[PDB]
Amino acid sequence: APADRLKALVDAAVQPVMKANDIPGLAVAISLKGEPHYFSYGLASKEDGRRVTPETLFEIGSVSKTFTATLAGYALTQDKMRLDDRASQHWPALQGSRFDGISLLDLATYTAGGLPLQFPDSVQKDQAQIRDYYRQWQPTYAPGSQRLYSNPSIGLFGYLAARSLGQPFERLMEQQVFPALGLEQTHLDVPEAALAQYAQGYGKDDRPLRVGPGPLDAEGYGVKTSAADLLRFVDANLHPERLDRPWAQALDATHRGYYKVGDMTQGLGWEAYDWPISLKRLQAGNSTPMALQPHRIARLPAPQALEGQRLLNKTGSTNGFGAYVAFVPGRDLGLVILANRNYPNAERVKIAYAILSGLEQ
Ligand SMILES: *C(=O)[C@@H]1[C@H](NS(=O)(=O)O)CCN1C(=O)NCCCCNC
Ligand SMILES: [Cl-]
Repeated sequence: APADRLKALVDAAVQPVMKANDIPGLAVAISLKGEPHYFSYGLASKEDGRRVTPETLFEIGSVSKTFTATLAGYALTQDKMRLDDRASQHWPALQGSRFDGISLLDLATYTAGGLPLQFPDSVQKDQAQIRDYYRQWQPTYAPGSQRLYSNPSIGLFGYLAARSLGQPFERLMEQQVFPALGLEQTHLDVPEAALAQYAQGYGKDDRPLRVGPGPLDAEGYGVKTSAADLLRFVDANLHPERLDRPWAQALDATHRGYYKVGDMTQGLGWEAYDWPISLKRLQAGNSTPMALQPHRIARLPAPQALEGQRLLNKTGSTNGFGAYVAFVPGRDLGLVILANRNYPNAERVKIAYAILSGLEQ
């Protein structure tokens, strides 16, 4: 009954959403009562007929930011930076710029004062161009006042964390962060030998899409991983105490909230909600206006532990893929939904909510 019921529940949540959104391939991984469960649907590639499995690599887009936050948590952990450091403390090129007056915390939580969703098209993946972009940028409003969701914001936070550790961001992730977390199917740059696992992405008229190079791509949206590895990361988040202390502390640093916007409390990478909450509210928290419009923040008097009866989550996309991760610390419950189409966030949340609701029931 239990195995049959869980399959029944996940199939029921997933299958209509896949059909309705014309999703070629979708992987689910659920952590429940200390055990992983995988459900794989459809095709990693429509053209070669490769099936989705729990080891298929998907682009997770902005979910990468939770890994970036973990690296930053490590640098914090290790007293190499503080959240109240000025950005320009960690990059001489920024001294004399507006980043003299913006904190690492502002950058991590999108309150630096109007850094946009993405780098402009004119900024290529080039150290000098990135440097020059930040040097010339001016806040639209006072740092610390408004949240505007931004790749250049948290991207810079990740880059500066790497600088504080004295190594390239990409090298730190490959050589330190991924091994510490036990992740052998998680990549910024997929090895040639593992490319057979890399799903095709699909956009309009099913054109094939895989993510290309962009400025601060590793920090903002660089990770390709499997449902099995992403669930391993969720399990590390559910039980940081199971990791060696330096990494336990790094993960804990991503479970601290600094302010609220509506129903959402903003942490490093993770965004949190009270749990239970209605599906419509959780969808609103992950809606297009949240990503695209500035919102005045409600600052907390002290950082808040994002634990107990809460749902922590992150959406992420690339042109060809759509990812969603959600976990409930107080229930030892986590889930990962990875697809090779960029389909609406509301639909991702709908699948997850149906699974979580069914598990409670
Ligand atoms: C991350 O996935 C961000 C946005 N995150 S979300 O929470 O709003 O879903 C969605 C699109 N994002 C992203 O990184 N896109 C990748 C394309 C990079 C293009 N920059 C030139
Ligand atoms: Cl960007």
